[PDB]
Amino acid sequence: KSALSAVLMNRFGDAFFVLGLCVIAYVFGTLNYSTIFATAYLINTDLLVLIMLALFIAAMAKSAQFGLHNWLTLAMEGPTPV
Amino acid sequence: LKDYYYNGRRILWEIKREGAEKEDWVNQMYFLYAPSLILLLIVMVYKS
Amino acid sequence: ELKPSSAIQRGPLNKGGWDAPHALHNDGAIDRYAHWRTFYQERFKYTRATGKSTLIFLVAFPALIGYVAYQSEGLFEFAGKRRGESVTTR
Amino acid sequence: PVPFSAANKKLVTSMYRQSLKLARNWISNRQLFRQKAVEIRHKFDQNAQISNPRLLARTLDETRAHLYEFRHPDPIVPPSFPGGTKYERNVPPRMEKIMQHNLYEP
Amino acid sequence: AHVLTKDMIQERIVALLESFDKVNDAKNITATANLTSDLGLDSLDVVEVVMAIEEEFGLEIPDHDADEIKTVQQAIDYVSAQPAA
Amino acid sequence: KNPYKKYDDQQDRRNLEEPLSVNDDLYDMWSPDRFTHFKNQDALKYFIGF
Ligand SMILES: CCCCCCCCCCCCCCCCCC(=O)OC[C@H](COP(=O)(O)OCCN)OC(=O)CCCCCCCCCCCCCCCCC
Repeated sequence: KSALSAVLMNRFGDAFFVLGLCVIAYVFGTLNYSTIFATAYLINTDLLVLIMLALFIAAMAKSAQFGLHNWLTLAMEGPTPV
Repeated sequence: LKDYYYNGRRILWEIKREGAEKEDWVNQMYFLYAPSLILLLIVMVYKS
Repeated sequence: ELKPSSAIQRGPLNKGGWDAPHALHNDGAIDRYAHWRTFYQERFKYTRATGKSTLIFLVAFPALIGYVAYQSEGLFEFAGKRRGESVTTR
Repeated sequence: PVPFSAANKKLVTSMYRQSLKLARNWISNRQLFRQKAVEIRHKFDQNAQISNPRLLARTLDETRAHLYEFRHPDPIVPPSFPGGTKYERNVPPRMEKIMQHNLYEP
Repeated sequence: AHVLTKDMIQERIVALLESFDKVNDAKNITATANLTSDLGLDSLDVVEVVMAIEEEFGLEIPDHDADEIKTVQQAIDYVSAQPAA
Repeated sequence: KNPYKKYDDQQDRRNLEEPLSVNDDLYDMWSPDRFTHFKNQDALKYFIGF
């Protein structure tokens, strides 16, 4: 049940990263870091807020901030070196 | 003869236990289904 | 005086094969439970809870997602964008 | 609800096992704990001479409610036991021969 | 590792009851001694020694199994029943 | 259910022929965790309070 909780929190974040990744490939037309960062300063700010909001909800899910933070301490059922 | 083979194989040549055996399907699935599927892979890769 | 004919000699019908021994102890409670769950629709009746869920999932939710879908047809392009450029067509 | 008897004995012994175990996980120190446990014992020693059923049941469910207020979030469990963390790590599989279902292949 | 025996449980419970104050004597203690009658313990002192015995063996007892161990031999057999030490 | 009573399946905490409830899988062992130390309305208040 603890592995279930961990994966479904991470999958909540995975869904918001799929949203953000669809907007990445829509706005810039590519996924490469080099092309997106070369044209990032030109793009509209509202799009930029929407993208980084979705990617931050992904990062907030895996890097365990308050919105879903339980699964770290519900991952002590796995052993010590894990 | 088919019933006398397989019923005796389930309850108990009968009184052996070896590994080498060919189920009825493995003749025309490893030697026709599998190479035609590898042939489908090879023609998709070079047709690309 | 009308009986089907004497030259029939009809015999019993088997399904044939090997008596596979029971790999499962069936539970009476689990079988009655699952038979009640799969055939739920023949004992379903409308109540206030049914009316609430039937209102909200068959009528209210399609109307809400409908209004949202028809308002937002040609609003948004984000395809190539700039600062100070509106993205809504309207 | 009843004077000196085996069922009242079972109830009061169960409540005393509780109050000791319940006090056990609040307190980290040994010294403060064993002081407190001697006090708890003195509370049970001051009672247990009550004759009527009325005041007996009154103090009984009053100390049951007093026992309910001091409940702890995680009781100290030994790990190999059903509250614990070692519970059901490798439960050994029961020795079973293979049941077969097909006349023809395994 | 560390595996107990029967005599280990014996000399743990005997030394345990030798530590306890409200016993009658430190000399009348046997394997077959009743905690209630032979040791002179109350209805509630047998519970305190069941608490100390369950803390001492590191094991947890439900209420249905705690009252049943009236004599010391029943306690030794019961504590030897479990795999945990 | 208490864990120390002997069941048929210790992991399910369920005897062999025991009638299964109206909406069983919310009352399963595989169900939610279902905390018992706070009343849920109270815990709602404490969470929103912090
Ligand atoms: C900038 C904005 C910041 C926003 C921050 C606020 C975010 C709050 C939203 C949190 C949402 C968390 C993700 C919800 C899905 C997580 C599913 C899950 O983790 O299920 C866990 C559950 C087992 O957990 P449990 O049994 O309780 O404990 C086990 C430990 N022994 O596993 C199971 O029991 C499996 C069966 C239940 C699975 C869930 C079924 C219902 C799913 C509902 C999803 C709702 C999604 C939309 C949420 C809207 C929130 C507003």
